[PDB]
Amino acid sequence: MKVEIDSFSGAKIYPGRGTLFVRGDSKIFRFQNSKSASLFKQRKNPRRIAWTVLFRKHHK
Amino acid sequence: TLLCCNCGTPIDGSTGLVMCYDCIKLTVDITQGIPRE
Amino acid sequence: IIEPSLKALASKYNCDKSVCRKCYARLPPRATNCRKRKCGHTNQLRPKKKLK
Amino acid sequence: SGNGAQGTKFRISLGLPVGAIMNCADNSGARNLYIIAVKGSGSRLNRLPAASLGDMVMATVKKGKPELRKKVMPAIVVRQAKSWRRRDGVFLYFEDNAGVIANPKGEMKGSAITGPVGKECADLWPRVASNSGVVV
Amino acid sequence: MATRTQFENSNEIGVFSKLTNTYCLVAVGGSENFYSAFEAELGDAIPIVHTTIAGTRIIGRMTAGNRRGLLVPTQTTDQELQHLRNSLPDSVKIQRVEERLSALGNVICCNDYVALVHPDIDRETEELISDVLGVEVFRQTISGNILVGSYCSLSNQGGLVHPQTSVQDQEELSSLLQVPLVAGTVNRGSSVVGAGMVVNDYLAVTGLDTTAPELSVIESIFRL
RNA sequence: GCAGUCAAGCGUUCAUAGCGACAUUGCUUUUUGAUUCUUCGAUGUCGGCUCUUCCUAUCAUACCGAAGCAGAAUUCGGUAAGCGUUGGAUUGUUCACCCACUAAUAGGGAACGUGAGCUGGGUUUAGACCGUCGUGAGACAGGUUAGUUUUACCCUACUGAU
Ligand SMILES: [Zn+2]
Ligand SMILES: [Zn+2]
Repeated sequence: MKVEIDSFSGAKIYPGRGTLFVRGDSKIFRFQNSKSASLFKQRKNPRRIAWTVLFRKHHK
Repeated sequence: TLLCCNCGTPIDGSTGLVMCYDCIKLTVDITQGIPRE
Repeated sequence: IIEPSLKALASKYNCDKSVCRKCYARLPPRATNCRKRKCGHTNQLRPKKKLK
Repeated sequence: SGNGAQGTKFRISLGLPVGAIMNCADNSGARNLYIIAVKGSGSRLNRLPAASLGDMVMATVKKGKPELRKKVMPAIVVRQAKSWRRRDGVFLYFEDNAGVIANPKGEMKGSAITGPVGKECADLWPRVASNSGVVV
Repeated sequence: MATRTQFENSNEIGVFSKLTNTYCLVAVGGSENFYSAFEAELGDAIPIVHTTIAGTRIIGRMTAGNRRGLLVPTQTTDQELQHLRNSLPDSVKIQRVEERLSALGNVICCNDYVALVHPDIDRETEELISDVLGVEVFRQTISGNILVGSYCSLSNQGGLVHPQTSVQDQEELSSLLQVPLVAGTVNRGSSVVGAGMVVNDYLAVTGLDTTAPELSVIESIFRL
């Protein structure tokens, strides 16, 4: 049993939960929930979304 | 530079082709399913 | 191995039979009528074809 | 299912029914595929049949190489956008419904497949797996 | 020599097997007939491993290996890695690559010395190929078909390509790989030779429809 | 439309493995014809959507029998109606034809099931156009186009509730 990480939020994803997405260039995206899933489809950048790990790590 | 892969001896072209012309003429048929009278 | 005696023994049960013309019921070779009600106990029988 | 299919596939959410137009992913010169019917389909009143990943369908070509089109041919899907579920619980979905031309025995027509391909089709049709570079 | 078999009812052996000069791989799908066709002409110096990487039976295309290394995709799990590591000699190093082209056996046509490879592979992946397998790489194509490990079967003794390969292409590739080639087919016209069969130094395995005209070429090109 | 008896004769020579004369008896109302018996101080008249049930003269499925039934594949036949019997192009269409899947894409009935259940494409009012007929008004079961589809709160039935 292995655990994954969301590509948008950097949340640990346990087995059973969330969708996955394979883009035309084959780069694969995992989404812990519809929130990150839809913020990805709206072309938002995680570095501007306050509650994400990328934001919090750039802001230190 | 291939072999006829049915009989073997006919070295044919790589324009994109299959077993020897005699082999497709005698063995293979694509007009079945019709009466000739 | 064939054992033609056992072949003739086998023929007693699967080949040495008659068949009714109407109901297609198998019957003994020494029959006089068919033994099934729905046909009519018909005296119109025929033998089974073994060869050909 | 055994129109040259190796094993038995688990069930996948029926994404693309008849009337659907899915891209083509091979180098056969076809640029789309209009599904008309499905193999292994079930018959229920007013239920139009449907095709899932890995399934084999009957298709028509609507764009490309006019020696191909105006005739029916078998096709095999390799991507769908409807989110299905693998038995490890995860859901997944591509961004485009896409298929491939083939013969009724499972052999492909082209020589390579652009884009990714589903595990659930590659395990089932080996010739597809041979002509594929990316499997998920 | 060349045996003939079927995995379940398929005449495509390179899809479900991966044969090297020191180990072999098979898919767990029954058919003791299919397993005996490997166990028969082999010694216990070549260990066979029944595995299914990424929950798949398509191992020969999803892997590419040599006699000193094995490359596997990022989709196979630690359980499978460990069943491989506990069952394969320690003379090889296994590495779970982390790149896009998951079908390694279609994009790599490798042997002990040389490796044809797909063009668009990462430069940090080709260097890992050289590192692990201990091989020099070449990245062009077969004859326009960029799936080298599927449209070209290859050994150190011999090599085989598909029947669209120009003679200039054959001369060029035979010069680069330093092994003679020849452009035939297998399983009655199947251009996909890298998958329709599998070969070693002293062994080949094809499908039951691999006829004698094809077996003759297979036993002429690969024995030498 | 279906069945049974005579079956010339065709069916490698081998009257029923099978197909078919001459006829002959005779069935069903699921077909036309005929009657005018019921409705002319309202039985709402085509088809389709929906939904249920029944029949068997079985398309498939199950089990058997026979075949110029080696196997495979088919045909015929017996019980058998438990379960199922499609998606679509054109057409108002029933009917039909064609494409495709399918185990199969069998036939039929219930006031030619079913309009206070729907729809209203058609037929079947008045408007209007063409063609033919007619001196003319006007006719055509000929073609085309537009054209209001009502009520349940009662009794019973049914579904559920006291
Ligand atoms: Zn030939
Ligand atoms: Zn009888």
